Amino acid sequence: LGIHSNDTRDAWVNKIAQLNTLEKAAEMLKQFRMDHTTPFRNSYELDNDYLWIEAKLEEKVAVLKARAFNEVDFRHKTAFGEDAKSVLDGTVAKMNAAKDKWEAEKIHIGFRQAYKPPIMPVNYFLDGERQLGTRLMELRNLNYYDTPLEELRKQRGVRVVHLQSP
Amino acid sequence: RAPTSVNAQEVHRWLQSFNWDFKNNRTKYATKYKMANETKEQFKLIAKEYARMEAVKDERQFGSLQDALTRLNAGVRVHPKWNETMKVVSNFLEVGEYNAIAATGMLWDSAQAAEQKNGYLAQVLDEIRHTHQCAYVNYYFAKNGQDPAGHNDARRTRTIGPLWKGMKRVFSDGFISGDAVECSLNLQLVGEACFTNPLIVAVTEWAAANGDEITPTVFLSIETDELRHMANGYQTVVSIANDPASAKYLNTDLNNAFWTQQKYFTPVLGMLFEYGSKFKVEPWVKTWDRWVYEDWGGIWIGRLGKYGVESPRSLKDAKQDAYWAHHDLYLLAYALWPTGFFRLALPDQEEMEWFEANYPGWYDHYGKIYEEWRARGCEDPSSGFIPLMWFIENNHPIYIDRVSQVPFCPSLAKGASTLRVHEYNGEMHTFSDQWGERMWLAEPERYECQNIFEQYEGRELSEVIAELHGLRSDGKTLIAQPHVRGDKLWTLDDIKRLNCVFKNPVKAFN
Amino acid sequence: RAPTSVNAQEVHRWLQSFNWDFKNNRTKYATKYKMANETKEQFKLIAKEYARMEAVKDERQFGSLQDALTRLNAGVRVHPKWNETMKVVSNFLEVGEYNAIAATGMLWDSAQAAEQKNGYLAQVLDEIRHTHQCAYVNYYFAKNGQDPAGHNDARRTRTIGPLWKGMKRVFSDGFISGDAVECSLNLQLVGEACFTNPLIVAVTEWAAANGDEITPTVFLSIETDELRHMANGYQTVVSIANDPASAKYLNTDLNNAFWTQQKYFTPVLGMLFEYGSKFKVEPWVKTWDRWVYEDWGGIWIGRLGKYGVESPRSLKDAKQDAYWAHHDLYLLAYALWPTGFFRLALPDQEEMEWFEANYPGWYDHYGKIYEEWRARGCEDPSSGFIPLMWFIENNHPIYIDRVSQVPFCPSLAKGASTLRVHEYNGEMHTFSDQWGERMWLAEPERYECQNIFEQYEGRELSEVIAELHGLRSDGKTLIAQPHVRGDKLWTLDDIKRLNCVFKNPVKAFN
Amino acid sequence: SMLGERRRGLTDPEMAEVILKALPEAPLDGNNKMGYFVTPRWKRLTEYEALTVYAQPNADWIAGGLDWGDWTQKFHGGRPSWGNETTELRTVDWFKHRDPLRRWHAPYVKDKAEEWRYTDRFLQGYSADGQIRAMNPTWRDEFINRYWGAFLFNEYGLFNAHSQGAREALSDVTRVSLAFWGFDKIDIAQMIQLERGFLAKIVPGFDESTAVPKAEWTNGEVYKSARLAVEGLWQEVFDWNESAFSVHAVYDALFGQFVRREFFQRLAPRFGDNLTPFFINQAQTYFQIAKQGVQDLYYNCLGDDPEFSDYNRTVMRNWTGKWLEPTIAALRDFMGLFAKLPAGTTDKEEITASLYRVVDDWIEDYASRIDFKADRDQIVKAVLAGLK
Amino acid sequence: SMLGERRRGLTDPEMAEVILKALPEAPLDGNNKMGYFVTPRWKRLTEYEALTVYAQPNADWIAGGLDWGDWTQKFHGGRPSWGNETTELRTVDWFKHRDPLRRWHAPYVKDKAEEWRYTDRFLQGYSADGQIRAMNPTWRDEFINRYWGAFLFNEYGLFNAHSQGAREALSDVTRVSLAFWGFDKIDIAQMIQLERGFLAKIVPGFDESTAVPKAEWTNGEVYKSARLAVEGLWQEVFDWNESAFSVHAVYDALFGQFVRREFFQRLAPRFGDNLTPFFINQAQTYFQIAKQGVQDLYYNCLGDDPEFSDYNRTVMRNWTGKWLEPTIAALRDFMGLFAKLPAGTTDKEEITASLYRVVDDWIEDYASRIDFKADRDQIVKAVLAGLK
Ligand SMILES: [Ca+2]
Ligand SMILES: [Ca+2]
Ligand SMILES: [Ca+2]
Ligand SMILES: [Ca+2]
Ligand SMILES: [Mn+2]
Ligand SMILES: [Mn+2]
Ligand SMILES: [Mn+2]
Ligand SMILES: [Mn+2]
Repeated sequence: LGIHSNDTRDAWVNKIAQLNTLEKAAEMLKQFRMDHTTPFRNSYELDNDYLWIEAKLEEKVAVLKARAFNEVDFRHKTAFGEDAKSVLDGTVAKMNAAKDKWEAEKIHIGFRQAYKPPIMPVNYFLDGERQLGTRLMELRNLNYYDTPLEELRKQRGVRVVHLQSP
Repeated sequence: RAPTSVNAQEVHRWLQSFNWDFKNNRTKYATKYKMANETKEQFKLIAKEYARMEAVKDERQFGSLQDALTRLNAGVRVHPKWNETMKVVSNFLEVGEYNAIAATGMLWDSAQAAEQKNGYLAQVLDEIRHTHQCAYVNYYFAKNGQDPAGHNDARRTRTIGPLWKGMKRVFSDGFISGDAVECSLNLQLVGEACFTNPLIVAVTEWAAANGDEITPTVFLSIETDELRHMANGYQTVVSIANDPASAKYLNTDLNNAFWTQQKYFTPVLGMLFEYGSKFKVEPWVKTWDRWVYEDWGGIWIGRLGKYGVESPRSLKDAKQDAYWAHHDLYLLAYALWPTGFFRLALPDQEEMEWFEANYPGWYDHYGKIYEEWRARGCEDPSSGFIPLMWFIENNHPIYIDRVSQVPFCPSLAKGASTLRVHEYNGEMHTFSDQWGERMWLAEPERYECQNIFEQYEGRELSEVIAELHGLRSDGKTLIAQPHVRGDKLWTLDDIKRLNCVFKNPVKAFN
Repeated sequence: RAPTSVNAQEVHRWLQSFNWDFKNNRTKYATKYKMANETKEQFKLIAKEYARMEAVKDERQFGSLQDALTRLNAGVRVHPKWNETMKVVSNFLEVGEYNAIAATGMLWDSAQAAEQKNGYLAQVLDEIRHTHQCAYVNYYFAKNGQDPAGHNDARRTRTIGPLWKGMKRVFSDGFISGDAVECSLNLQLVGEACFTNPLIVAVTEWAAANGDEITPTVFLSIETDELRHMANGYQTVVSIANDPASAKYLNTDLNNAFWTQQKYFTPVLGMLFEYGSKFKVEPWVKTWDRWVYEDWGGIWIGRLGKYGVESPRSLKDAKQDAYWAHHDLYLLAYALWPTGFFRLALPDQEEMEWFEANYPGWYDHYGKIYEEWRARGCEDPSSGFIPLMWFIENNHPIYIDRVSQVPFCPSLAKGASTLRVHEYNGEMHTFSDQWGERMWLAEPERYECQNIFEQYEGRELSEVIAELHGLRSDGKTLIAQPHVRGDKLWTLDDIKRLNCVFKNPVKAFN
Repeated sequence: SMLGERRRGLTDPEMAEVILKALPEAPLDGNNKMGYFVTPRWKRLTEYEALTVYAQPNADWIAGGLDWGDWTQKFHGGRPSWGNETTELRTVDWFKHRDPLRRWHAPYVKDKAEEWRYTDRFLQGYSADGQIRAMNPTWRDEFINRYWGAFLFNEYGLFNAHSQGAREALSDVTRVSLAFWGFDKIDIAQMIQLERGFLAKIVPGFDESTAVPKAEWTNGEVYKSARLAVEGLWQEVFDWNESAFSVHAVYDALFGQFVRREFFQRLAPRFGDNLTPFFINQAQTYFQIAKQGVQDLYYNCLGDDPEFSDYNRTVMRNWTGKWLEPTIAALRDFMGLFAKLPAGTTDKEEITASLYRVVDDWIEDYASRIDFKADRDQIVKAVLAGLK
Repeated sequence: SMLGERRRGLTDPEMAEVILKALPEAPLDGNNKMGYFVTPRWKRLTEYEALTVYAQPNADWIAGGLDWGDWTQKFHGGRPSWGNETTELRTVDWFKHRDPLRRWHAPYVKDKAEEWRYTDRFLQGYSADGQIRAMNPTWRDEFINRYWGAFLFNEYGLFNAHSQGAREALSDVTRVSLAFWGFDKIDIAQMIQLERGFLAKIVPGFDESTAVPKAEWTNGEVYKSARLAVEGLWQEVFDWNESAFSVHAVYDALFGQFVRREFFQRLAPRFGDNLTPFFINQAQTYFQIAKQGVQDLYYNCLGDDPEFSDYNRTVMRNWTGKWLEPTIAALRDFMGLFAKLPAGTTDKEEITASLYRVVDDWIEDYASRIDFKADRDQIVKAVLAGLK
């Protein structure tokens, strides 16, 4: 019940073993990403095992997708049957239309949560990482120090628990 | 009909054109900067000539190691403290070299000029050589040294302790994760230029003073290569100095790069040098000041002033929180000695005198504490005492900076004592300075590294060590030790009997 | 289409067939023995593989020398006496190596079987390597040592002194002049198997004890090569063991070969080791008694009695000379110090004890004389004294053995003080034993080497030294010295003032 | 000074004495084998494995990792320093791969350096021996300088296709192999230029400028489809494994092997050219060296993975189909170079035979490893279609 | 013992301190250059010269010697260990020679070792690349196995011709060069056998036995006169310089260069054989390397000797005439091999051109250096008579 081998992981392994269809497995993966990944995760309960669990879940989705999809689709369609290039161009469009760095980070992060392979094909995904990332940094690193910590904390919307400074 | 040939210089005269423009001839990586495709590299090399100059260096190096040094028993006649220190220095630098490989591969992808790509390529192969060289130091000390454990499995035993996490930040993730230009600065413009290099030399010095002729033999060889990456360091600031974005982004990634690097090495290096050695070379306080001022923050950076480059705005802060940083850290490292993969020793009489002489006030704080721990039997397995207990008993919480991963204890520190705690979407976050705090507040998704207290929360010490193989061959004696003598070594049992169960210190604010 | 290559043994299997038959396919050299053309060699090598295994050894060797050893200042941190000793050891062995080149080339010509020719060929190339290796030791000590003179020009300054002449006899002329089988024995069956191989090792030992890590690095490498030559040593005794002539010429040549080597090396190696070192390793007497007995004249030569090989009939006499010969000789070498290319030192107090403890009676003989010479001021330049003067004053003439070239003082010796003086066709010849005497009596024309006294007769000491370039770069100070300290070094004028004039000792006889 | 001012702990009496006094009677652990915990591929663990396996700090969530937890600093957006998301392929352990040649940095530069130094000696002997005299001028000034010269950009492009892999590879053993595969390709491209620069020195009027060969590559017809495939493999593939696999197990195994071995290697001799074959000897040695590593990673390790064998074969099978087409086109366009040859140099029969050789080798060494159903006749027919 | 029993002066505190205490403040002479007294051939003295010049203990009575007096032990009869009597040539200094490549033992085995290791890599790639397929069977089984194979005994014989020189050479610089010249020849002979042994592994039914090629050499017609010259140069010449000069500046410069370069190197490619040319590349590199040394010794040093220039040229001129005839005969008999080739392989015109190349090179590189009046037409004409 340690670091690399514990009840939680065993549990998800068995859980994952009962995913006989692509739609089910794919949907569970996306749901898992919404629930346990990124600073916007719905919960931090699986903080110590989610990274490993997610990978094991991706494994199932990839295997199922390969058996279900025909060659062209495996290369150009997402696990949800969506046209990969569309999603990519669409998301990039929204990113460029981003008003500020706050809307931008929401676009990029969500993109990762919903399309991270084996959902979207790696080629499109990393092509996306390339464009979304460039825009996000540009907006974020502009006058990076102007906003003082006192206000930035509020903009982030964090709950200040304790402060010390001699 | 005379005997003629062709050399690298002559063939490299045409390498610049090797690249041809087309549809998607562009970088696959996100970056705010645009690298001019007209950039040239300082050294006119081709694979063949690169291989040759490197092979000649290998000959000398391995020749010395396998022959004369082995005959002189150089792997053994080293001070115990240093034998241990090299397990950390060599393996930690090994990962810095290894990630430098991937990072320069990324820079290679970013460069559009064939020559700038070629410059990085040479570095990709150099960093691979350095990975293998650092690996060889551990390999050699394990084969011929006084204590193989740690040297023989650092790649897996390094994962038990907290010091390792910050290493992946400055020399791993900080090297490959983020804007290629940001990673470029973390590696070359700041990492290599400000620390890595002057550091490599220093290591050879501290090593020689402690009987280690193995490290100088290898590291001096690594330096020769690095003298080339330096010249290639400006090449990255030149291919963007024109792009308008650079005049609006460079200084920020550089400031964050500087802080990130010094946040870790300022404390760790001084610590490894002053506390991992017997014989001293130079007080870290004076070394750091020279490196981070008359050298980097002064001479080296000042020349880049004509490209816009401005001195880090966090330079004043860094020097402030530095004087006692390494001393402050050792108290923590020692207190959590069972989580290491190397043996630690407490300052002896001459050393305390040396420390006081060089850092007035040192004794009344650190000196007294170490004598207290020693008298209470922290080195004896039958005392049932490990300094971690002293921190708990005296209410001195130990946190891990969510950003730099550096351990800090505000209520005991003689250096920086500022602490900031926040709660965001169900998770608590602890910070040790205004710069790391900013980085997190703005880039929350870039910093989600779990700390040892989080992963080990609720776990009993001896169990974490056992699970992660923190033991020597006998399957009972700990790799880590609170002293460097050959007798009275601590065993797993000795630890289990302590009944230490980890707690996530942040929750005391609930 | 599976990856395949061809190795040396796969090629060597057909080497024996390379030679073909024709009328004049025979040796160009005179020899009483016939070498069977069916002989095989122990190692199945080809030029390519030979080169590779030798190159790998060079890598380590030069790597150690140019790198770690240079960094450790190994060329300097050696005892003064040893720095001097290596000028003689390395250069004298250099000529033994060099002559072994020509000698094995002669053996190569003699062999008729392609494989036996190939075995010798490898040796021809090894002896060139060895020449260059011994040359490198001198080259290195001259570049990085405490006293370059002698190391930097031994090839010309070695010609001033008498010790050099005997060296050309055992390791030069004795190697190439005479029946190929006689030369084979002087070089391999005795020179190496009895002295060189055990000697090379011993030198590395005496060197290590005196701070010299340069010589071990090179000589240990030379030893690895000589290992093959040893195995190739029996190959010469096997290709003739059948021929009827061998059963009646072998023992005679083997006896002379043995006496030749022993006569010179017995007293000289021991002299360089005991008087040329600060830290002793083992008395020459028991080092010798081991080599010639528990290693050669029994557990080595007895494995060849099945070929008609017997025991050196002069083995008994030789034994009665490994106890005192080297002591008899340092007396003469020091007495004639102005004729060398190295600096010598009087036995200190601690050494005299060692000598007396390991060789009872050493003090009442040599000790008392050395004490007297110092009283005479032999170390101080202003004394106007050179031990040679003492031999004149006390009527103790010094002769040179017309055969072996070994200097001897029959009136003071403790070894084989059996002087024999003969006149023949208008010339006087002096011998020191019954063996060398029979050699000259039977083979007059083989021994016409003029000695230093015959060549220097009527010449003033200072003029010989100046003429033969026996000076340091200041053009005034002598390379040779009667002490190994850093000041009070004798100059040419200090010697001239002595007005020493050589004279041929044999001319007193009517 | 003569002794220096720096005192060393190994030789300084005082310091060495302190050190010796603090030493244990014997080593504190008899296990003096670094990397003892690594699973050997062969009988005993190798220096190559010890110095390489696990250098990459992967956490268990990346197949085979030994660490734990997330990366300390990630990309803006959240992208991990290294992650499963950078490749379609899946495995039980990314550290299973082993370069059959066991090449770590030292052995690699040692072998290439020997080659470099020999090459120098060769060229010096060649020119001094005046062997250049017996070489056909047309072949020299047209095919070697223009068409062989243009090929350098093909190898250069393949080299550049490795850039992303150097950054994304999920293990040390793979990253190192990848690096050496690409480095060998840039080497070859540079060797092609070395020959042109050599000819320029021993052949008056020979222009070493790359202008001509480059022009041929960028706007020619012979390599048009080749360049189009190269451009894609390099800049249109973001999956480090698809790039490496498609480059070495498809495009270069077909097009490259044909051009290098079945055209220039095969015909150069016929024109009294032994210079070019000297360099192709290298490219071919390099190709065969990389093939062993390529096979071990994609077939032995991924293609035969205990849990993802079927899955991975599907993907590579997919990739093979994806790139087999552009490669055929590259070969087709290349057929045009035969027409530029002097009459009688070679006939359609030899061409066909050489084609069948490349394809048959390809089918035996790669295609059959993933059960890709290849039709030798149909492939040869297609390339032969656009024959000069 | 972890530490050990042997106390070393450099690391033992007690001993080292004694040593350090006895050291002088500074070196006792600032001239730290071994061999400083040697006259440099180039700008500054080289490691090659320092380590070699004067290693030979010659006394002044042997031109250039620095020692004095007779040898300590001579041959029965009185023959000196080394003496002027072993060669007709005379000089002002036998130590003047310099190998232009400055090869002492270390550099020599280093270069050859690189060649050896590369050769291994080459053969492994060659066989794996299956290049053997495109090689003509007749050329392989007849000309390579029999005629090229037989040539090994020619090179082997030339190797053996150096034996006496290894013993008689009057200086270190010459002895070392001589040794390397001969060693390179035995290497080539072994490489010829290496190729036959290689073919035997990748070509079923190929016999690596030397029986056939040897039989061809000992009783064939093609190499009859060649063998006769070889046998003489090796066993009928007792003058170490006549042997070295006649072998490298006459026989091997003519016969050898023709066979190696103008026959096998020139025709192998025409039969799809790139294997043999790989090894000939070495022999040719070796030949050109030895040529530089040969020229320096016999022309620069002896042929242009300040006091014996005229004398030495007369002797070499004499030697050239003495061995030119047997060499022409060797070439003549060799012409017969062309009749064996498949029709159309080459014609009498090419043969004649290749002959003129060898001779013209020989005249410019050797014959003209000693003013030997050579008639290219007459020499070529004599040889062609051998064309069956
Ligand atoms: Ca008389
Ligand atoms: Ca005939
Ligand atoms: Ca014709
Ligand atoms: Ca004419
Ligand atoms: Mn590096
Ligand atoms: Mn670097
Ligand atoms: Mn030897
Ligand atoms: Mn020997």
